[PDB]
Amino acid sequence: AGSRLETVGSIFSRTRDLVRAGVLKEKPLWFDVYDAFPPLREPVFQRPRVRYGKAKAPIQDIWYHEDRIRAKFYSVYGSGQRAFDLFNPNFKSTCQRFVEKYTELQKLGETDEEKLFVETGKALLAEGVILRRVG
Amino acid sequence: STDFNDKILNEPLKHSDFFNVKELFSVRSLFDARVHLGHKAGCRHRFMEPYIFGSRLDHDIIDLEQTATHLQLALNFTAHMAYRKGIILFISRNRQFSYLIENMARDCGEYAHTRYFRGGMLTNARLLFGPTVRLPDLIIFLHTLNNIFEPHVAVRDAAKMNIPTVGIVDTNCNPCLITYPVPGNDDSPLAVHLYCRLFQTAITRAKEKRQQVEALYRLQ
Amino acid sequence: HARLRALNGLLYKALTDLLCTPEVSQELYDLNVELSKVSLTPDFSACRAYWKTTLSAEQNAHMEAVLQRSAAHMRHLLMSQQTLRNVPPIVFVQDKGNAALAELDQLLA
Amino acid sequence: KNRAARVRVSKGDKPVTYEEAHAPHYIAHRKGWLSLHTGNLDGEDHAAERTVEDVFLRKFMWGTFPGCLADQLVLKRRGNQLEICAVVLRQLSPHKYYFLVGYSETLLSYFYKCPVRLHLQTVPSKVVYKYL
Amino acid sequence: TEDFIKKQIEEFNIGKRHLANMMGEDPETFTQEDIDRAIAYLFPSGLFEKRARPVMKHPEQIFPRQRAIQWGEDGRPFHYLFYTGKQSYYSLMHDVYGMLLNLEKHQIGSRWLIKEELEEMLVEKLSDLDYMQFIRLLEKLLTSQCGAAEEEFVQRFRRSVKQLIEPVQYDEQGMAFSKSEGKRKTAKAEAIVYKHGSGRIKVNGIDYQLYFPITQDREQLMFPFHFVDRLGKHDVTCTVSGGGRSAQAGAIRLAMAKALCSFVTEDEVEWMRQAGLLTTDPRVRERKKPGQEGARRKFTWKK
RNA sequence: GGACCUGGCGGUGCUUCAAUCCCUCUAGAGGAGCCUGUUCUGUAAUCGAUAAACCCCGAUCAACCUCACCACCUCUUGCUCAGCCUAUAUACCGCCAUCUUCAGCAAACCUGAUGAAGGCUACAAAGUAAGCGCAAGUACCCACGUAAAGACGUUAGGUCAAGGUGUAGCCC
RNA sequence: AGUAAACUGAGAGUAGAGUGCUUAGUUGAACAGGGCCCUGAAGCGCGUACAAAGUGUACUGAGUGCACUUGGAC
Ligand SMILES: [Mg+2]
Repeated sequence: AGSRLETVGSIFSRTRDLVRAGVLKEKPLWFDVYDAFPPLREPVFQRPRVRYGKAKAPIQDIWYHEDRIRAKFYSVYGSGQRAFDLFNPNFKSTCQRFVEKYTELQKLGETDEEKLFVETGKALLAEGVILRRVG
Repeated sequence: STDFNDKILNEPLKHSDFFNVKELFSVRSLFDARVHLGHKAGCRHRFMEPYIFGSRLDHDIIDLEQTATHLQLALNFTAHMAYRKGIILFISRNRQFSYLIENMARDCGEYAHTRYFRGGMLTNARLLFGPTVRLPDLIIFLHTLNNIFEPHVAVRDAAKMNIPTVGIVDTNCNPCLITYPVPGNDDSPLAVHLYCRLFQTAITRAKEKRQQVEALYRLQ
Repeated sequence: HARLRALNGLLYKALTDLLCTPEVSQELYDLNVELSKVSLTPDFSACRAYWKTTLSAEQNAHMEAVLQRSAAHMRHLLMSQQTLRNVPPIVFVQDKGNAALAELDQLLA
Repeated sequence: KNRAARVRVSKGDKPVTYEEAHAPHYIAHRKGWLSLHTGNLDGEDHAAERTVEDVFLRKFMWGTFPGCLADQLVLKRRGNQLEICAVVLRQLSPHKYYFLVGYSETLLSYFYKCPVRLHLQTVPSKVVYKYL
Repeated sequence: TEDFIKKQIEEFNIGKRHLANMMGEDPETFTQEDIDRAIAYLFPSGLFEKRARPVMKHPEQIFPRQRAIQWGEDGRPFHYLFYTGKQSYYSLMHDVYGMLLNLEKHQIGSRWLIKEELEEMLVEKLSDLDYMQFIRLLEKLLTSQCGAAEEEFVQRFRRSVKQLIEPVQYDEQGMAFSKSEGKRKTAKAEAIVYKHGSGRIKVNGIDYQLYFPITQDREQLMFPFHFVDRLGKHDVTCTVSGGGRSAQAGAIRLAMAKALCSFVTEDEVEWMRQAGLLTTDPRVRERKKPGQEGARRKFTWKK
């Protein structure tokens, strides 16, 4: 007997309204659970609309200050050979090591960007990193 | 019987998490399972914007905080239905995971329908099955998109019949009609296995707690 | 009908000119198709271009496939050239009448 | 199209019994004979008289039990006896049933010069074999 | 329902005891076959269809399983794949998939059962494409180095696809021989072929050449013995009756071939059977049909 | 007047086709006689059937009868609680023909933002469909073939002269 | 395909009456591969219609000339 108008209100709304009307003889099994623990959003039907004007998708891109260092390192040395073991969550690559050394070098007090980059390369070379150059 | 029904059914509703589902997963575990990897930004569906954390190189990232909250709610609701002995039906048309979903359903006792969905299996359930057939009290859409990247007809049919639907909605899904959406990744085998394990554990815990409480009531 | 006969002659000449070049396609041109005749349906609903078949069966099949694939492009080329203001759909039909003469002469030899 | 001894399809609201639902060609395969005697057997005689007796008895019973017979009447001719078996509705009073049974028995027996028995089986309603 | 079926079971047991008492047979040892015989006798029916006749069986065999409701008293379906609508079919598909996974991890005699056979096996209504899917999965299971543990399961879906040597009897004088029979059209022939003989072939007490004044019939008689190269090595007595001359010749030929089987080696018998000597002819005259002159001759089409 | 939806039509071509459209195999009809049916003439003097789907057909069959026709004569409550072979098959029942040498007919249910309307994709995407029919089953000699079956509709198809019957009319 | 063809019996009905009908049996083959004008059945589809077109302009007597539009097809 439940109303089959899925485009009008939610399942909870329709069931509650029909019960209040008395058309529904008794509340269905899940009604009490839904009432006790409603979802964050009422499952009301809603037709998607395509943005037309200057309105934009509010999804912001993801970046970090270290993305600059990563991009420059990739440009100067490429991907090298330390292939990404994406399964290890604690995995750190050569680019990650360069980023860390760049960050600590900046924290030292040195502020020039190009000097930070070159000195980071030299410091990792001293550490033993094979910073093979792409070109 | 009134005392029985009260003390059994209504007691769990008192506590926010009677089945202690929150311990079944952690944001770290979801991240390891890759629940947070969505489709490309171009494939994004407008209504998933609130759940999308952001875009990384034109790849959507699902906000695992929102996913954790939604999964808490969905697992809690599923456990409550299992405890109330409702019929839970797992639906998904991903042939890659059809076998896993069927086995998980068999193991947890609840039912599954992963094959082709004949028209009206819910709307015309009485004629397709019989007048006395009992319809599912809860549905779980492990995949809400049919093989043609369209919302599974079961979603709309469940909305029509007023059967609550938990559903793993991807960044290109349409969560408008899913009662309990769980924004996440539906394509990673690790993510799907995590979902299946979580639901199986929730159902098993709900049923065992139901049996334990029934025995406690009856012994006294 | 004299009008139909004139249309057939003009279409035969136009189609031969078309096939003389890679205009339709290099693949079609390389096949060196020869047209036996052109016949227009009495109602002007279709134009059958009878093309001579070769002995090789695979070659015949490939030529037929290419001709079927290029018929629409040839129709468009004609209607663009204005050789005929309106051209019905073009259908390519295999022609095998000369096989009887060939094999006769073979036996009679 | 064969119009012979068939119930044409309708909207599905037309209930029909076993006999009415089975067509002639099925005879001797799915449905037996409503009259069982030895007249038509090879080398026997009096087929015409057996047929006349069958027709007369059927009309007699149909007119005697208006709106009471819920199925066709099965005739058996053992030796010289006659047995008329009927399915009747439980709509007419038992006293009337018994009186009609005795009267028909005696009258047919005197008419045809042979013992006759009528056996009624009662049903709440005509036995529906399908709906057409 | 299940309670209804149990009641029918009790009623059938009581009826079985009634029948055993009526026939005087020990109810304890009273079997289904005995019940069958007794019911057949006690309710003589002349219907051609084995189904239209009466029956008194166990409710299991009697009733259609009607898929057994599928949901218990509570209303929870028994089969986890129940909501598919083809629960048994999809269960079988899942099982075959599991077996294929297991085999993948580890690593002119028959055919497949027809779709109707499979439908009866699964007590389910399938489609052509469903049958194709199942059969293709089964074929993959074959090709996947199916061992005994798997071939045993597969043979559950497989379907498998010689002339009888009559005894060599002996006469009063101890001479061996073999007797056989065969029918063609309306003719019947009984042929006795002796292990050893000078090629004499007496038909109806008459010499073969005299009885069959047609060299074609003589050739028919000669065909089997010529085929096995045993002409003049057997003496034959053939009694034929009924039908025309050609039918009689065919019947005698068939009978002689069958009788000679007993005396020729098994390979020779197989060769004869392949040739057609030993295969009974199914070609018989087709009855005239009403409204047409012949079995197929439609009357001259008027206009 | 505007925008749409469906059905109909071609004297519409290409490609598939069909004891099977034409050729291809055999046997025949038409040419002669006779048997026989029909139409026109004739007859005082027979009804119906009428392209496939009439034409040794209703008829498993006419010297009287049959017989319903013609001529003549005769009877009047009439074998019948009369009768009528007299009209009406373009009222029907009853029985059939044709496609059908088909396989579809289908009730009852369940998208177009609830318009006319629509409902297909198997690595499946809203269809399920009871029931009827084909099928299946059965007879004959198989598991074959032939029989049998052959639904809804088509031709106001036929049959009031099998019989029953609505309707029309006669009753010296 | 035991099909056609040929031949011979029997039955229904009558008092009698067929070369008619029904039915039984005997001997018993040939082609079976091509195509679609003709018939019909389909799909590919095309175009008809009921339940190329046009605007402006000018000549001629409906067409043509020039430009324009698709409110047409490829
Ligand atoms: Mg996805």
